[PDB]
Amino acid sequence: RPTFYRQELNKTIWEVPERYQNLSPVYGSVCAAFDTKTGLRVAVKKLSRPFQSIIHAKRTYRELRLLKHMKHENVIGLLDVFTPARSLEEFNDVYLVTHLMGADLNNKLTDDHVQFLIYQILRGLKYIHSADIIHRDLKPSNLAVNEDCELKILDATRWYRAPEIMLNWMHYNQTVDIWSVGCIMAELLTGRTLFPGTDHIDQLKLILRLVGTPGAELLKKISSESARNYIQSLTQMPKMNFANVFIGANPLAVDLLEKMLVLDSDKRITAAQALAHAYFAQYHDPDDEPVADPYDQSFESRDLLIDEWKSLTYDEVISFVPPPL
Ligand SMILES: Cc1nn(-c2cccc(Cl)c2)c2c1NS(=O)(=O)c1ccccc1-2
Repeated sequence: RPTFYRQELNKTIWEVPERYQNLSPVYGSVCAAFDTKTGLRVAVKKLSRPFQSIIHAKRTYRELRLLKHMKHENVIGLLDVFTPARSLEEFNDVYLVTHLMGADLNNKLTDDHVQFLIYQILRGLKYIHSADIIHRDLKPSNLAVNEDCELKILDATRWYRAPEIMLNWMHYNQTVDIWSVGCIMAELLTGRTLFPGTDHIDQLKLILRLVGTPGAELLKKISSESARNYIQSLTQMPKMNFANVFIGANPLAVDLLEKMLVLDSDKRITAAQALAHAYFAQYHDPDDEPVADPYDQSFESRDLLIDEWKSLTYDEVISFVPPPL
């Protein structure tokens, strides 16, 4: 339907429609560009070798499904998806289009700013979690921020992982993301990484030091004996007073962190509960914190061939409906 034009860039090729102009660089690579149909600055990502293997093909499929489903102000939204190919037979390259944002949280703020940024992260997690989706990798690099201070969640790394991910607990839940948020918030109030471990052992040592080693009430819920010994085989440590670690920060912020950085995931506060915490007194509006439509994750359990994952992805591309301007 539209007209495409080839181009070299990032030591890579791009055949995009002609409505996207002025490509400029910025897993797969992202480019800045100008979208003529709406006159917004957009970001265009080209997946690298989307169907090189079964795991890749499934991930490409998973990423398109997730992006096609996200419709919320604090979560990355798909503006367009396209491929140059004319036929499923010819289909080997995938590009995704989103609102360009500029900086990351990666790039010391005031308590008012922190509130607004964490608030928006929780509003987006509430949404994402209502669909049974766990992000798993929230970090400053994955939080895009515009000049207006508006934020969207997008898709070391160990520094923000919940301890039940570090130990490969097979049955972790949604509140792994709340832990990440907890480390992020801390990093914004102190300008310092909360847990800058050097490896999966150092990392945990640092966590336990702040949160204290587990109580017998938590130890009784750990199914792995390796895990258990490894843990029980460590020098007991107590919970520190968060009011003395986060010295002079808002005592409401501190309260919120105590509730996010709990070791036991079963007692960690949720996104929806945190949004009603006092720390967000001035942003919190339960009439404007929506939840998502249900998300069919049934494919996560299937074992298909590359040619099958590739064709389901093609279908998803073809059946894309842009949002309204
Ligand atoms: C990590 C990242 N940055 N990143 C990105 C990089 C710079 C600006 C913006 Cl808005 C996003 C993206 C990504 N991945 S993504 O699935 O959220 C995505 C889809 C489409 C276009 C870019 C991204």
